[PDB]
Amino acid sequence: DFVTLVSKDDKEYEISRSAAMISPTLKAGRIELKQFDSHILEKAVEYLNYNLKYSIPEFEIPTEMSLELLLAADYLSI
Amino acid sequence: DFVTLVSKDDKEYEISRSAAMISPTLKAGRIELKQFDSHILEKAVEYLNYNLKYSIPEFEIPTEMSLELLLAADYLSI
Amino acid sequence: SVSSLQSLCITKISENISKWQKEADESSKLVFNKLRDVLGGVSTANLNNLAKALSKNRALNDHTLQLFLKTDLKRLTFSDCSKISFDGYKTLAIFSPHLTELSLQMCGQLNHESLLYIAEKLPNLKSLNLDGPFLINEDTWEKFFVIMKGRLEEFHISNTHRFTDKSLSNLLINCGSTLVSLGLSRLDSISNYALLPQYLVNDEFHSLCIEYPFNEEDVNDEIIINLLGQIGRTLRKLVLNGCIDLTDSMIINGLTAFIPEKCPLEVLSLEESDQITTDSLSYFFSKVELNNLIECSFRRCLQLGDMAIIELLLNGARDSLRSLNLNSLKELTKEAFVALACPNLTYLDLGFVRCVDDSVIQMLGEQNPNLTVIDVFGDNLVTEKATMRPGLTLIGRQSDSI
Amino acid sequence: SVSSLQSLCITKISENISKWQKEADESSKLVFNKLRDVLGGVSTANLNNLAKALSKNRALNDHTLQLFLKTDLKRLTFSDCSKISFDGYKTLAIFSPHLTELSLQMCGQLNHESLLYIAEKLPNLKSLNLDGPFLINEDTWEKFFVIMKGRLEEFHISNTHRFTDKSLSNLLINCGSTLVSLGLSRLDSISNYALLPQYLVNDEFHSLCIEYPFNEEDVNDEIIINLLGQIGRTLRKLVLNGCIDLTDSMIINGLTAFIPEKCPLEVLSLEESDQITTDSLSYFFSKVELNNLIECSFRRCLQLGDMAIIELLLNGARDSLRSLNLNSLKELTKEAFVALACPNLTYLDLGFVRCVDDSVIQMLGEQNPNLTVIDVFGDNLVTEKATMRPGLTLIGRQSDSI
Ligand code: NA
Ligand code: NA
Repeated sequence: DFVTLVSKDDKEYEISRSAAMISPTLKAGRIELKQFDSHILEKAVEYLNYNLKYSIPEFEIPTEMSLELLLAADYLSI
Repeated sequence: DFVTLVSKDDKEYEISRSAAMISPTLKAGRIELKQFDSHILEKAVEYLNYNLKYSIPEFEIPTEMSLELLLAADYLSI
Repeated sequence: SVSSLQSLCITKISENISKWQKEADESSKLVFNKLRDVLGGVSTANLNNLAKALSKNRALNDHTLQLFLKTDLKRLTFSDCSKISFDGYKTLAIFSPHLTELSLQMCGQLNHESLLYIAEKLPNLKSLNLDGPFLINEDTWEKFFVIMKGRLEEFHISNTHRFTDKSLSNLLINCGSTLVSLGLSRLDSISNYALLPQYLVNDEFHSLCIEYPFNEEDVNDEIIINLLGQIGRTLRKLVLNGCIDLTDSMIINGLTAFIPEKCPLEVLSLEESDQITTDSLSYFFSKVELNNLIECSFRRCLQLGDMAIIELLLNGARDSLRSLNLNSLKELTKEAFVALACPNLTYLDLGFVRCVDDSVIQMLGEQNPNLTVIDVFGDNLVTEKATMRPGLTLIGRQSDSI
Repeated sequence: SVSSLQSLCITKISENISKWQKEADESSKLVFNKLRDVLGGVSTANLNNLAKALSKNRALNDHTLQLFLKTDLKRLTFSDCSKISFDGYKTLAIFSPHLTELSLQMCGQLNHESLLYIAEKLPNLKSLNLDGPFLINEDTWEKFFVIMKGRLEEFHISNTHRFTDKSLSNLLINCGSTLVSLGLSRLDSISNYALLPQYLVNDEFHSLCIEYPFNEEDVNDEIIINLLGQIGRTLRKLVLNGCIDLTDSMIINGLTAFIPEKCPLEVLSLEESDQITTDSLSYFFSKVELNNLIECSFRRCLQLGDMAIIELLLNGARDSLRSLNLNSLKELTKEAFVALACPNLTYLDLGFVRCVDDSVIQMLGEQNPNLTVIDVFGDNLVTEKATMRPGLTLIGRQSDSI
């Protein structure tokens, strides 16, 4: 009961279907998220799991990826 | 028919009495102008002579002494 | 007769401040790059995406505005400027000299000084889109258009009753022959739409937008026909929403007469025209080829039925459409959607489309590989059993109404 | 119940902009030092001298203002701000956080926003002198005094009829007990001078200035006596010009009663008081020691004669005075100037002093080694033969009247 997720790099990531359901743009299956690096998606998945759990600690966001991560959250509507 | 003028340094400068008359603050004699370097007074005298002559080329003012020279012109009211 | 030594020193000082300004301007460039680089960096190609994210989160303000300063960006769009102050607009103009196109949506705080900064500090500016500049009075509009005389190629203004007929005249008098794109939307004081055919003479005019005139009879068939006789040849964007006074006459004597068969239209919208018939649009679509139509909306064209949509799809639009809005077309039947098989369609608005049921959603999902969103708000015959193959999402379900 | 990832990224971004602000603020410091260094450099000790030179040449404006930005200067005086815009004042406040004393003379463009920037962005500000802020209305004054509550120790305002009695009340209510220095000059709407003795209770009050009340009876003996009963002990500056309603009563029952014999007064001015007699001032000066008096003016105290001036000089002021104004004292004779032998006197205004002739100018030039300027405007008995030993210049000659 998982959902696969691919990055710009060939690195893949699996997410609980109930966790990926938080993103209205992730109805899958399998999704290819070009234009986003591996460190970004790893943090997006980290937030999704973090969201389903407490939906409270603070979700740490590295400064060096705040802009790019904002764009990913927008596209994912999370 | 001259007027002596002293700088902060012991260097002296002579000015035509008719040229120094342009400065309302120079009624001399002999004047001691502390707080002003030698390069400043040399330019002040250069302006005084320049003034009496054409009172037309432009009076060149080095950038590196524009501020300090302004203060000297103010004190001398020239 | 001789300048005082004080005056001469002041001139030298003033001259060197001016030259130092440019040096300081460069030092400013580095400091703004530092902010962007510290946050991970952002190319100019993503600056508009960043602005969009901030806008949607009501997070665009004088503080975050600094992310967009001292760049070589040329086209900037701000979707919600509500929180940007008049000083914010002035600073943007000072620190974005390379701008040629600027869109300020929801710019409630833009005032006289802000508007003249934009016109006078952005020397390459040729396109300005403003939505909600309600502070600007008619006399300020005139001053802005004088300053932009001969430079303004694109002007869209919306949502202000202080943009008067006088202001429209000063726009046309000062910039008419230069305009290739014009937008007039929700301007309660505008009634002289009849002046547009006189002044919009640029042989490259391509975008006309008119929405919700205060007195609907002020946008009549005669005016739109005469306008189409001028711009129809190069028209790539035609938007006429809420112009309820228009009839088939505009379709027969205007669009069909003056739109070339090799039609360059990329965007077409005729929302709320309850007098336009299925027959007139079928007649028009069969004549022309719409191989470049990217966006099309017939929202609340209550009379339109199957043949209008079929003729549209079969005459080129099928392969180019990316979004299509059929909202409230109660006359459509299932046959219309049989032909709706588009390789590039991604968004489809079927709100209040009576005939839509699960069988239609099923068929559409299989005939449109890139379709991702279908609005079925009001389509009671769409149940939970509506098949949604991977990637397609339905909005407007009953869960959104209870 | 959980913040969106978009909101969290926006918080992180916003937080890092704030920290980056301080970095950018430092980079601004270097860029402003560059401008000053490129022009030969200027220490903070000469910044006020630079401002004076620019002011006298009407050369202080938003452009040259940049010479004074991002310094550690604490006390700044601008003698003519007429050309500084409201944005200029805002930028000064942003880039001069170390200011504690600010004097803005001829600040016609200072507006509501400019005034509140000064109060809110200069956290160390304790002294403000404004001459000509005619844009500020009474309600803005109130807001400014609320913001400065408990912080404002020195306030001088001049040349505006929009500083009303209500504004004075809000100054005293909000800052009364904090004020040690107060100036009220040419305020046409002010009449409640009687409130000053109630509110000016600070045991260190040292500077009072009142000039040209609109209705002269509003500054009467009773008010000044009561005020002196409060502040006389620590008073170092007393200026009452144009208060024509004052009489010897103020001198006998106010100054003599409440000024200590070891008088700390450094500045004393009683201009245009045509009812004060030679007797009262002689009586007062013989009682006290004025060993610290630096500046003294009796301009247009038409009654004052020799003994007032003699008692002044012989009771300490002789050795401390640097400027003395006897303009229009028609009652003086040559005997008054016999005693005028001051080691530090540099400026002497003798305009319209009937008795002055060449013999007086001669004697004064020899008895005052540091005297450099003597105004003799109106003294017809001063001829070209007036001896002027090296260093002394006479202004107000006949050549200045033809
Ligand atoms: Na700013
Ligand atoms: Na500026």
